[PDB]
Amino acid sequence: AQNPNCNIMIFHPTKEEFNDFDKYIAYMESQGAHRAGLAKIIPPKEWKARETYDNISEILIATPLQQVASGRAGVFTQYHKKKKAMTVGEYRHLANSKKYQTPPHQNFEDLERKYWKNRIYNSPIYGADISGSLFDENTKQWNLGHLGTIQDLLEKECGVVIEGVNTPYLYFGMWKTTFAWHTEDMDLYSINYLHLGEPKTWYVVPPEHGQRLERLARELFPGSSRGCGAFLRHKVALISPTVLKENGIPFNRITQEAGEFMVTFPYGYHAGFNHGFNCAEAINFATPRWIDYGKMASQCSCGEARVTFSMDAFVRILQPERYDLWKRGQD
Ligand SMILES: O=C(O)CNC(=O)C(=O)O
Ligand SMILES: [Mg+2]
Ligand code: NI
Ligand SMILES: [Zn+2]
Repeated sequence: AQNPNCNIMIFHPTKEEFNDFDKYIAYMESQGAHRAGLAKIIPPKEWKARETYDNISEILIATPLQQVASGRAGVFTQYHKKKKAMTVGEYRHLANSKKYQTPPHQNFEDLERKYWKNRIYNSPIYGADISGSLFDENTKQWNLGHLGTIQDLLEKECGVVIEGVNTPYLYFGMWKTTFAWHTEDMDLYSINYLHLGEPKTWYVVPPEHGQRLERLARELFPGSSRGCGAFLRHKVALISPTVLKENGIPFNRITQEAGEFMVTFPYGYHAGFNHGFNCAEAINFATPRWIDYGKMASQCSCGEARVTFSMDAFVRILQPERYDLWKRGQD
């Protein structure tokens, strides 16, 4: 079995190997990359996403989200308070202000220590979940707006044509902005490109051990767990590396820098934080190997998770027994 310890693998494809996206994902899996739940891909030196980032300041962040924490430093939830619209130039100035800017630090490990010590005492503002793309239309390799769609993959594997679309999303971050522990909708893959700015630190649980994280989460968030049998779908719970280690939960960590891709694999729980002002692009995708994960994915039906239009067909076709309950939670 390749990668039996489930380490995060880093890949350096050549420009030739960068042509065929599906083929390279399959290659990484042949080497055991998916066992970690997360892989890093460093593009060949010849590649670029676009020419420059000098002209992005007029993008609008219609609903910036202030991420307010509750709990203790290593075990907390966050809620999202909606703020007034602002441009990317305005948001960048805010991120760099004395109130929000990254503190002085020695290295990534020192900043990680500071994050986990102090995160709860601040409420950073995240420009998350903005439909759009920063890839140039002329970029032919690993362009996240030109990937094969998940509806086409389902149709190719299973023969059923379905409605829905699959487009990317932009994320503008600042120091301490946080993504809570989650797997993707329908336990899909994700791919995330860090276009510019400061790093993003990731934590990940191997897919074969995801249920260990779920059991800990039920213990640590006992009210939330009574409320919903899949409350990590709400995407609000944080647990620190120290608490994971105290409870024997297998996990790994890595820091993504500008110009690098990360891939999350089906049922790979992940969480993390941004180091300072940055911009990432991400999208979900599928492969043949996903279909069995999609069929078995948990679902939230309590009302909280509320998701896109395109998840309806995935539940309907892959999980017909669960469909009526899930759709009620949508309504
Ligand atoms: O960057 C973020 O805030 C969150 N991203 C992801 O969870 C992802 O790419 O799968
Ligand atoms: Mg602009
Ligand atoms: Ni994700
Ligand atoms: Zn729920």
